[PDB]
Amino acid sequence: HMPVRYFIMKSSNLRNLEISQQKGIWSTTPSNERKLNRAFWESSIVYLVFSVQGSGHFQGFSRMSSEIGAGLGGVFKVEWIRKESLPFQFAHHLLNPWNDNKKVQISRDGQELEPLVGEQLLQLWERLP
Repeated sequence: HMPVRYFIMKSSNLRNLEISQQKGIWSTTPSNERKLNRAFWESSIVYLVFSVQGSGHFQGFSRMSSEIGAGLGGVFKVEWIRKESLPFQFAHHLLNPWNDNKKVQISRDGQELEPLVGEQLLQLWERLP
């Protein structure tokens, strides 16, 4: 099995993203829930890169740290690694071959990143003050 897997998480608003960064939880659509549960069980690390739609930024990335279970439906534990915002221009050069070689910023919720492209994306956060 792949040791590390990378997924794009897309949020509709900044408010819920910042609550996630404080509380260490998230939830996604039921379309993604079984894909993510199996990546959690099969891989050593599941990385989740977050972006609010229409924000022009990635608002950080986390590790998936529990399975997915109204009433906080589908909530699961996340461990935030970097919370700083990364502008899209810094990642313009990264295309995802698993999504027709479109830019990683162009992504529906739950899109998986090819692992070598994912790691280049996470390393971009070392370029931030």
